[PDB]
Amino acid sequence: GSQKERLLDELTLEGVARYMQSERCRRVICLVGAGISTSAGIPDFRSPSTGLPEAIFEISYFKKHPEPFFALAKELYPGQFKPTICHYFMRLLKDKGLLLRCYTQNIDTLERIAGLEQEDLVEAHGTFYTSHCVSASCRHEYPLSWMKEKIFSEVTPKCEDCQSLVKPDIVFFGESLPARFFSCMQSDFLKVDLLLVMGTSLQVQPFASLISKAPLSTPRLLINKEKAGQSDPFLGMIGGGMDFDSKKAYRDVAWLGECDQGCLALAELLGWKKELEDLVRREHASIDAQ
Amino acid sequence: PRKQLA
Ligand SMILES: CCCCCCCCCCCCCCO[C@@H]1O[C@H](COP(=O)(O)OP(=O)(O)OC[C@H]2O[C@@H](n3cnc4c(N)ncnc43)[C@H](O)[C@@H]2O)[C@@H](O)[C@H]1O
Ligand SMILES: NC(=O)c1cccnc1
Ligand SMILES: [Zn+2]
Repeated sequence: GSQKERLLDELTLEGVARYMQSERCRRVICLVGAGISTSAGIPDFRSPSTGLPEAIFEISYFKKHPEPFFALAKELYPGQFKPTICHYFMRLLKDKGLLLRCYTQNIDTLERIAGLEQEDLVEAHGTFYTSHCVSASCRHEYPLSWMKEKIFSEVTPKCEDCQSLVKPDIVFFGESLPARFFSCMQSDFLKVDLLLVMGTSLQVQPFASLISKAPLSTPRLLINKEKAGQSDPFLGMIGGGMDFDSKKAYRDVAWLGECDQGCLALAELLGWKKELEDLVRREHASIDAQ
Repeated sequence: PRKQLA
């Protein structure tokens, strides 16, 4: 396309809602991060309050000393896995046939617990759901029960076949992202009709650059405590950054607050509020009843 | 590229 037309009747949630119910909006891509799992009690470490250098998350420091990470994963391992309204909102996109993909930075598996399938989902920074023996000639797969027993056991996970470290299938800082990230990205962004960016300040690459892969005509909604993805005034000096505010704004909308309240309010414009109220209440209760 | 703060 490469031509910057305005398909949104206005730059609001209401504008996006009408667009979302137009015949033109059929393929929706969500980009999510830690902001959508904070109300589940998983902290984000770039939040000023309740946030944590980043050696723990770096791969070189993991290799030498794997123990710091595992001792923390324990601290942070949640008692219950209860997806949020923001997640169940993405489940509604799926069921209603709008969800092309959810591209997530989180490793918490909550997208899957809300009922997104592998096909719907790009765990760009991997996940805890499965773990693998790091030994190249082994690569034995272990599930979260096992990995959790080790973590909560406070025993460093060792492969039962070769005794090499068993690492959670998460991508560390310094590591390459999974290959499907790029194969999906190259296909998905050709025919996306709406970009739904939720609970990420977009300060991790290459993830952050996904917004620029969107055609210049795709509307982009941000749901977040603060604005993000605007081009830096100095690095811009050396494309497709967010524009909520300039006079050349035409497709970017910021809804600032909690993702659970934004997704709730967006559902209300769409006439989904009840479904979403039922779903969350029923899935939570189902989880409460394990 | 590779996961990194930027
Ligand atoms: C399974 C349990 C076992 C135990 C696992 C725990 C240890 C994990 C090991 C390392 C994790 C893996 C390492 C890979 O790094 C990834 O980098 C991603 C960056 O994600 P991102 O979201 O960009 O990070 P952050 O900088 O914190 O920004 C957050 C934005 O949300 C806003 N906000 C805050 N609150 C709300 C809210 N309520 N509503 C809406 N917005 C909100 C903030 O203000 C800001 O705008 C990560 O997902 C990460 O997996
Ligand atoms: N899984 C998550 O919600 C998350 C939050 C912060 C960092 N890593 C993962
Ligand atoms: Zn092994």
